[PDB]
Amino acid sequence: TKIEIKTSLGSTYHIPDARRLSWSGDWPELEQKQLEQLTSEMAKALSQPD
Amino acid sequence: VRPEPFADEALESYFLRLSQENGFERYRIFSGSVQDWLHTTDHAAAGAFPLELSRLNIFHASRSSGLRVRALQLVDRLTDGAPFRLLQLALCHSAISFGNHYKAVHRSGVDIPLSFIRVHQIPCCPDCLRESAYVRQCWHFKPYVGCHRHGGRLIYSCPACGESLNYLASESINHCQCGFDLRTAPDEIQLSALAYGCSFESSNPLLAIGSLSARFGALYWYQQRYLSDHEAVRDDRALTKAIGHFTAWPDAFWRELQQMVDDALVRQTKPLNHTDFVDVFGSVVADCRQIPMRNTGQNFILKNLIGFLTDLVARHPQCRVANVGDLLLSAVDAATLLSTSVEQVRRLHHEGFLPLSIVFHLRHVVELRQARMQ
Amino acid sequence: PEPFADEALESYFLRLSQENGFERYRIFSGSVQDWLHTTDHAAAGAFPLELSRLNIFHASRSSGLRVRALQLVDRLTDGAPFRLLQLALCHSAISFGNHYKAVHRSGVDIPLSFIRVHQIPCCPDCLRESAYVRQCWHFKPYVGCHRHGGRLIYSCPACGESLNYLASESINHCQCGFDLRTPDEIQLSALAYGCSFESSNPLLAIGSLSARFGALYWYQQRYLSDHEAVRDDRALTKAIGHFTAWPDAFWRELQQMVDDALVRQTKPLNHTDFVDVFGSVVADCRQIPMRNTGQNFILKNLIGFLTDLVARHPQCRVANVGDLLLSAVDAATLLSTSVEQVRRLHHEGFLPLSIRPASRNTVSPHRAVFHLRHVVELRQARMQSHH
Amino acid sequence: AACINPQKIGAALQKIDDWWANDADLPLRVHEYGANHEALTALRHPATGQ
Repeated sequence: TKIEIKTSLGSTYHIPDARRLSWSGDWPELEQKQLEQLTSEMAKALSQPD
Repeated sequence: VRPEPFADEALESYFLRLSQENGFERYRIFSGSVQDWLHTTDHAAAGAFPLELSRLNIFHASRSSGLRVRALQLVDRLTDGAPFRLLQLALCHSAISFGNHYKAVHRSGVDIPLSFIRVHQIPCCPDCLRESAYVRQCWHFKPYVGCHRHGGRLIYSCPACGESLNYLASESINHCQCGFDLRTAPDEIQLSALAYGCSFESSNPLLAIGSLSARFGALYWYQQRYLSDHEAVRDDRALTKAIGHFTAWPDAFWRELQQMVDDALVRQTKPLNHTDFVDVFGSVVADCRQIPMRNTGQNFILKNLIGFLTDLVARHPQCRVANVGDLLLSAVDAATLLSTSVEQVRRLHHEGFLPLSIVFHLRHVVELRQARMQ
Repeated sequence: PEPFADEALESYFLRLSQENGFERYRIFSGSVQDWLHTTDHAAAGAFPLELSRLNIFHASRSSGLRVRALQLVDRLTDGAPFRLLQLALCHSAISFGNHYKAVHRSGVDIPLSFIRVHQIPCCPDCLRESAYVRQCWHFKPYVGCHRHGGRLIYSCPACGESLNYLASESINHCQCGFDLRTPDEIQLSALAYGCSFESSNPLLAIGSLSARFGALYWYQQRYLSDHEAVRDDRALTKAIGHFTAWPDAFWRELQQMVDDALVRQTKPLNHTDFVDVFGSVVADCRQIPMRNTGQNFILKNLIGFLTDLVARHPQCRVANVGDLLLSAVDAATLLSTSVEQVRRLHHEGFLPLSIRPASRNTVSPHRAVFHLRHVVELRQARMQSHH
Repeated sequence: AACINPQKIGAALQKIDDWWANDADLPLRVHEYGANHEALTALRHPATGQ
């Protein structure tokens, strides 16, 4: 299963294979990183208006 | 396609050996394959089998252990030639943890208090690894300092170079990541190394108990009362401290108890008959519940406390002024010293064996014990 | 008179009266009851004279007052507060299964039904050495004796006149009779007075006496369904042979009824009650009074079996054995814990509930609701101990 | 065309409640009473004060 995400701020994220990511555990490299980047955009969406 | 099984090894070690014998290069590749295989027959079981080695063991799982066990059984079944359950190779939560005495894990008949389980580094022994390279179970228990074979002194936590050893973390049996071959290169430490198999010779010390679960119980009590670790990490202190304590015991136990109650008299500001048993004795009675055996022949700590208490009261009979022996005990405390239940104590009050002080006096309990319970 | 280590309470008292010369009825009434009355009125009011009536397990509610009377004797006879109380038979605090009455004597509890209330026999070969009615005769499961050449306890009709020592209180001779100085399995059945065994291969050959008693009670209801014919010796004599192949026979008895039940099936198995197949064999495990697995060997074998049964029948599209429903009181028995603990275990989510109840209602302990395979797995996973 | 309902997608996203009983397990769908549909129970029952 491949998952692709686009946002209104111009970002694109790519998980080449979604079958291996657990609730608890350390994600493989380059994937852990996109989790941080997506977390940041959403952290703003949830907290600052307009 | 199974390898030789051994009776003394950890579950994690078995799995590493098992995967390697099938041409898998790394654990992550093997476990990847297994987790996917399971999705062909039972999806809930599959969701219960993690990919990383460090969390493979059962004791790690809180409410999903049910499914985890099932998953292990499916592995046994699908791998050919399976006369032996792997369930005999791993830790489970033990039933004695109710009431929060302490947490403990069970393995094939022995309960191990949880605090004695190693976590971050794993020692090993080269004179055993050259003969057969697999990890022994006993190496996970803190008390086991020193090998009981091959001289065995001074077992390391760091093989060579700049790195400590942890075989689960680096996934490797013979070599560490800097490439050192782990297999290449006081006298009393043995008194603890033998916890491996007990196997003691007849001797004077109190720790001459043949029940392994009780031997651990005894070590835990000692650590909890004397080697408090307010100030330090206890790598092996027990080897020089516990052996003596349980050897000078005919006196050492009485001196401590005798001092404690005399010391109590010095500070006895209040009229003694309103003072609790615990106010003087510091709950040493409750601690007697930490040893897993209830019969007198194994629980020597309680046995010696009764000795002491009997003579303590016996030197202090009833008079016009509150004195030793007029301390108060609950029905739960009397029940503990009397080796009975609470309702039975209530019955003993109700039938007139002993009176209520408002709740029982220590003299009442020792006298009732000597008088009716032999 | 000093007590014997194995003496009955009534024997000691009879000897005491006689030793002081208080041989006749009237002085037995007197030297006993009137003296007690004159100490205090309660020691007598609680004290009927007839010998059978004197023991605690014959008594009603006012036991403490009867005890006070024992305590007066303890002073008069230069004793100790529990010198007599170690000998008396009292009400057990333990039900011994199915609310049965059971009787407690200093550590051993014996079910009410095994008390030989009438026709106490005797063994002349020991009575000639120390004449006092001894304990371990009052037991139903006890014919013959250890030592003395064995043979039979000389039974009630000594000489055309039924005998006992309570309606006629003499030891060497009784009523019209004289001084009584008058098949190789029962000497094993005899060992309810003590155990004393070595090379105990059978599962009935080890342990404390209370367990040894419970095992026999269980055997009897289950295989001696024939109405009592006071074959007190012969009926129980066979139980030992029965257990000699137990480790391999009990399972077949259980297997037989899985198949006979299966062919009579009327509903899909996942809505079938556990009880419909196994016939309460689980509840019977409660007749031995001990709770833990290492001592209650009947329960230990039943669990062994059920674990294997589940293991050879994994989950698939069509329901099968192992999906049967248990009630709350059944899990409590298999899990070696009290019922309230199961409710707590449910509340924390360690196990699922399979039947949806109606609103504004409650599920009672007798309702069948957990799957067998779920209980077997949970127990292996988090209920083990050093027992 | 075949579809998945809005709230069915939503129920999956917000399943991130594992703050009870000091035992993480798997997370619950956020609910004022801590409902657990699989086991037919409730983790934050009013009786607990949680």
